[PDB]
Amino acid sequence: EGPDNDERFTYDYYRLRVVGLIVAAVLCVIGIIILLAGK
Amino acid sequence: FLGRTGSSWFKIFLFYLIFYGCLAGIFIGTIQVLLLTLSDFEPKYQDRVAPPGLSHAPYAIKTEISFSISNPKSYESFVKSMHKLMDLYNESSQAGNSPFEDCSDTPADYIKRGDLDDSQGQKKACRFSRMWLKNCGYAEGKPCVVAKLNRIIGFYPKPLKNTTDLPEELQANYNQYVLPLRCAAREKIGSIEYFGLGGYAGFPLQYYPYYGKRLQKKYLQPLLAIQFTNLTQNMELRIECKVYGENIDYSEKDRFRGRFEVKIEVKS
Amino acid sequence: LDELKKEVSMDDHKLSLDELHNKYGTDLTRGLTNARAKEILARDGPNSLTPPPTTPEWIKFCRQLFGGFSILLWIGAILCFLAYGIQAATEDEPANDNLYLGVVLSTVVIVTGCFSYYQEAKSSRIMDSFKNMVPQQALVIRDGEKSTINAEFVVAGDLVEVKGGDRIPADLRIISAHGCKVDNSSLTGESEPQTRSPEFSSENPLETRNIAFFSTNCVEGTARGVVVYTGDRTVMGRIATLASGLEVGRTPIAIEIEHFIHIITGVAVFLGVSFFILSLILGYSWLEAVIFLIGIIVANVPEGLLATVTVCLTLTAKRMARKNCLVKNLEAVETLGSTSTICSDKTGTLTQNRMTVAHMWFDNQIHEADTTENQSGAAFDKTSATWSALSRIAALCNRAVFQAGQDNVPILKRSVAGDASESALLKCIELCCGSVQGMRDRNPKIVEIPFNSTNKYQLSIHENEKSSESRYLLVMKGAPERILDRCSTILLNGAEEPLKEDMKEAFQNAYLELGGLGERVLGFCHFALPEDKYNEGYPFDADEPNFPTTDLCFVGLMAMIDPPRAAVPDAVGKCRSAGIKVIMVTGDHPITAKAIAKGVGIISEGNETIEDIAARLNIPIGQVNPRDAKACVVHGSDLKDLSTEVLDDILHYHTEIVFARTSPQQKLIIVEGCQRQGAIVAVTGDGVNDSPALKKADIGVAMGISGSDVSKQAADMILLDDNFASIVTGVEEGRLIFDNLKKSIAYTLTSNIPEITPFLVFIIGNVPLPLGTVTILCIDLGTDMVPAISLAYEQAESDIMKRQPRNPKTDKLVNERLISMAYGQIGMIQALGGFFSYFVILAENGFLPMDLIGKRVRWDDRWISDVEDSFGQQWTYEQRKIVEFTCHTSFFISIVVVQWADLIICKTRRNSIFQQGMKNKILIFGLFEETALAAFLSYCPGTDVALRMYPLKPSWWFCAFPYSLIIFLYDEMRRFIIRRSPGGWVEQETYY
Ligand SMILES: *[C@@H]1O[C@H](CO)[C@@H](O[C@@H]2O[C@H](CO)[C@@H](O)[C@H](O)[C@H]2NC(C)=O)[C@H](O)[C@H]1NC(C)=O
Ligand SMILES: CC(C)CCC[C@@H](C)[C@H]1CC[C@H]2[C@@H]3CC=C4C[C@@H](O)CC[C@]4(C)[C@H]3CC[C@]12C
Ligand SMILES: *[C@@H]1O[C@H](CO)[C@@H](O)[C@H](O)[C@H]1NC(C)=O
Ligand SMILES: [K+]
Ligand SMILES: [K+]
Ligand SMILES: [K+]
Ligand SMILES: [Mg+2]
Repeated sequence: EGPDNDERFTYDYYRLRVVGLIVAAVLCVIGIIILLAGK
Repeated sequence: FLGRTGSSWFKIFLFYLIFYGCLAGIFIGTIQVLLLTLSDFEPKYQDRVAPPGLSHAPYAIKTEISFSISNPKSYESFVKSMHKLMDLYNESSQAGNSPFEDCSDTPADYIKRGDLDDSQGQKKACRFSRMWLKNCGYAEGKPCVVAKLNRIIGFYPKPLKNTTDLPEELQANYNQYVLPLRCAAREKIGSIEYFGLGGYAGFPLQYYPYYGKRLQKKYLQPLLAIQFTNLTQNMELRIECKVYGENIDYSEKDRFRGRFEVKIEVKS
Repeated sequence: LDELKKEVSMDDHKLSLDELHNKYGTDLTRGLTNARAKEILARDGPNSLTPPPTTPEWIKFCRQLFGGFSILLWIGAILCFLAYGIQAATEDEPANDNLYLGVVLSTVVIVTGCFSYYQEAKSSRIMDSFKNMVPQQALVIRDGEKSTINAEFVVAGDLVEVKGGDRIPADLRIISAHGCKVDNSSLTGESEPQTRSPEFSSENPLETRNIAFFSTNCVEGTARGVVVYTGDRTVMGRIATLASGLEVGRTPIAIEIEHFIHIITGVAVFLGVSFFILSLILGYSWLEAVIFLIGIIVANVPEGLLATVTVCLTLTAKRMARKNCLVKNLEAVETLGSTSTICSDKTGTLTQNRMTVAHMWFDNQIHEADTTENQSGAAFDKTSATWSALSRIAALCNRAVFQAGQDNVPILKRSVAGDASESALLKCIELCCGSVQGMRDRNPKIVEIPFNSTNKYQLSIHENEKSSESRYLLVMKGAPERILDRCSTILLNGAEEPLKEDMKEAFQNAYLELGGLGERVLGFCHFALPEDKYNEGYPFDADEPNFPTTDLCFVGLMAMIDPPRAAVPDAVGKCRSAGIKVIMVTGDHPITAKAIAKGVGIISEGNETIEDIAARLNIPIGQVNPRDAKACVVHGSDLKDLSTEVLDDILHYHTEIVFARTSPQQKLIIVEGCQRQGAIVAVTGDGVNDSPALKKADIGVAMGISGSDVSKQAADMILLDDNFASIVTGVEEGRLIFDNLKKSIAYTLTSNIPEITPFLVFIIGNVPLPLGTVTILCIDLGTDMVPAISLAYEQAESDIMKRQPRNPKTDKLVNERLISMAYGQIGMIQALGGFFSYFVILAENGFLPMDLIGKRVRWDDRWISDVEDSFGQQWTYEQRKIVEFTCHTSFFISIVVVQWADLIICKTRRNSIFQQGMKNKILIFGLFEETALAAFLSYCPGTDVALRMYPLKPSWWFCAFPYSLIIFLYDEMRRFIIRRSPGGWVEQETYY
């Protein structure tokens, strides 16, 4: 917007962290699954 | 030789020459495409400069400016940087209707020169006289520090509204058009005196938004001179200058995020 | 020091009984005086063995703390505290950087110390096992009276008494004996009881009957003797000292480790000081000049590599534990793969160590029995009525019996009370005719004449199990020729017939052939006594010939031997196909040694000794060109008078070598001889007479079930199931781990470049620091760990058992070809991918690449809280630093992303991934966990403080992707060239 362009200097680092941690966890689980296919 | 024969030494050179040549050519290619995705007028991200920093002229050894009044070369270090900044706000530097403009001698509202486009020439910036900085060689005794708000493209600094209570409760509250700066230390052993545009202790909103170096060269940002004619002597005084606003915030880590950290000591 | 002990012993068995007493101031009848014995005790010292001085574990741990990488990491750790000290004095720095980094680095050294300490293990209790062979007490005659004393109180000169069941307390001169037999397997590896008597019977004291040795035991009878040697001075006490004293030495794998440590340490100190001066010339304060150096150290040293090696070794040892192959020393996991020569004991190693029936001669025909443990062969005969007649004599004319409670275990494995030949016959009949006890119940024995020294035969009279007869049957066995002189008829295919010169000659032929096979041959015959001349109550006199022992019916011959283990012949061939030379080294007699050599394939068909040529051509052995003989059989008595140079010529000039009747020191000498030629040697054995050889071997392998305690103490590896096929597996595993270590090392080293280059450009370019010191440790200690380990699970790219053993002088674990690829090619591509992401982060935040050159001065200036970017904006100190640390984070993640491809390319040295596939599940696990770790390190809240890791935007992750892919393609194209032309260019330059 014009004088109300506050969103330009903002970033949702909170969501990014939530998503990043979700991904890291799921990649960790997936890895266990493939490894445990025989121990 | 060490490893191989001459014939082998050559072949290993012909390889790494072509190899590293290709790699350099590829690296450069990826740099090209990166640049191709970027604007010339505005950076892709601005969230890391977001809350504006407040910086001053006196080059602090460690957020400190200690010196002796009864000594000449005791403050000549801080006068070097003080001069460096103010030397830019000369009237001879601001000549003709291009690219400067005479703006309200009193704090006014924002000025939009269109978009971040080259569809116009150099966006015309507001003039600023160093003569608006009353009282301030500089203060040989009791320094005359000069404040400054860090430039951010498209940033509209918004002052606080007088809805509720305020630190400098309602005094000279130019609510609509001034970004205030109140310095503090309890520990009240000083004498705060502020100088600026229109005589106000703030930044005139008519100097915003900044259109960037590419669209606004020679642009001048507003200054706020602060003088501490303290009646005390020979002690470290931790003075913090704070700016207030809707778009202004602070951090425990970044001690320059919209504020000062000055340790004055007139050890004379 | 031990050169004296490598020699054959000298003795006094030639002296008379009386003469021997003069030498030791002793009485043959009364024994020593209580006072004289105590005097000699203080004189000579105790009858005991003293363990050699060991190196304390303290010094062993700390010796690892100073090996190249640890030295450089120490210099870094101290240089951290140096810069910290210089700070704490000058400008009060409230930070924790140099202090904490110095603590972290010192911990890295200590923990890395534990890993190398675990790898360099030496579990040795040789002398302890020997000490277990000295009895607690001994029986001596002192002042004309026998008393039990502490065996340590035994001295040279006293009169000692031994009987069946006790250990020989010391080396004795036999002066009196009654039916005494002894088990000399300690000195020979052969357990067949040896008679002991006062009479001297051989010039060689290790063969004479009038000497009994410490480390052996009396098996039966009784004997008295004069002590000639005590403690360390006994024959086997010296073997003990020799074995326990032998210097261990460095393994092939250990030597390889130290070698690349020198290389990497070399480049580290080179670039280290090369850029330390390069910085001072550029006008960098010593305050900074050291900070850069610390970074250089951390970049160059692969912090997690030595521990990777250890884990890869451990994991390989775990797989072998699961095939009944125990590894006592982690490094011995690889030595077997580098082995070019095997020196093998015969008895209990190549062989089962059990007299077993091998052939039978009946019906004018040679039949072969199955000698294998698990009986993997086939039948020979069941139909012939002759067989049942021979079978009956083998069961009936036999006094051997199975021990109680064995019905659970297989026939051939069960313990038997009796001599070896009777046990063999027992197990033979029990196997192919069912319960022998049944046959001995159906035919009650009424009278017998046990095998006599003079008779040379054993006879028995039984009540025929037949109801229509119920009469008296006579059976006998003995020396084949003696049995022949007592026969008139031969049971041919059922019916008897006169013994004509024809069948008599066929007997001699059969007899000579079986004997030629190194087999012990016995004759078997029976006689159905006439009914009218022998009533149902007729008494037979065993003392005086009350019955005919002539004109009997010859039934057949039976031959026997201690046979090879089932898997041994095939394992020997497999070792030989892998280009490993196999030598036999045995305490056993030459005829037996040679026969098993041919049986297992040590001596291949057609190959001759000089003696074979001479007999075939009917010419003198001196007339034979010895170069015409590729095979040789060396008796220990001849070995004794040969110099080592002459032993070296034997080793060089023969492909098929048999060392027979060797002493324990002689086995050591043969091993050393092989090593002297530059060969990596394995020893396989099971006896205490293998202990010195096992110790000296680059790798000693002991048998687990049949092995003596001493042998298993001296070994690096134990075959817990006695499965000789495990050697073949071991060499295969050893070769595979050697290749996979290269892959894992290249992988680990490759990521050093993207950690070095940022520090260099930081100096030469004056740009903001692209990657931090902490960030490097997050790679080498964090992300790269599981991937690097996973390479240990790689399958072979080709048939590794088809290639020759590596040349330990030329074929190195880390060579110039590895460095060229890891440092010069792939690591260089990784460095760029790192830098790219760095320029991306900065440029998207407003600092375009062009304006970055020569900005570090203002960038690092803590007092400039207004640096101008390319777009004209102003940044505080902490603001720009957040972007900088975000650059460290994405550079870090870029390494991870480019290591994805590197992990896949390091999978194979030659083959394509499209050929080898992706069947390594640990590797895939590594990829997922590596990426999980990196994401966690970036996105987990608080990690921005502890590690300076900042959250990355999604687009950031993909910066290095095009570089990751170029790596995959590049290496795939390169290896395509290797395969397409075995010539050499790409091969001799980059083939690890
Ligand atoms: C900007 O203004 C300052 C004001 O102090 C100028 O400083 C002058 O320097 C000259 C020569 O050194 C002196 O003779 C004068 O006394 C100074 N003041 C004035 C008001 O003229 C400085 O030169 C100016 N800089 C530029 C680039 O124009
Ligand atoms: C950051 C940049 C400027 C550094 C570049 C370093 C280059 C020149 C280095 C890195 C790895 C190096 C190579 C590594 C391996 C070999 C094989 C050896 O048998 C001869 C030297 C040779 C061929 C080296 C020559 C120089 C080399 C190519
Ligand atoms: C500042 O200077 C003015 C003259 O320009 C003078 O009148 C005044 O006293 C000064 N102020 C202080 C606080 O010293
Ligand atoms: K490293
Ligand atoms: K050994
Ligand atoms: K590394
Ligand atoms: Mg043996």
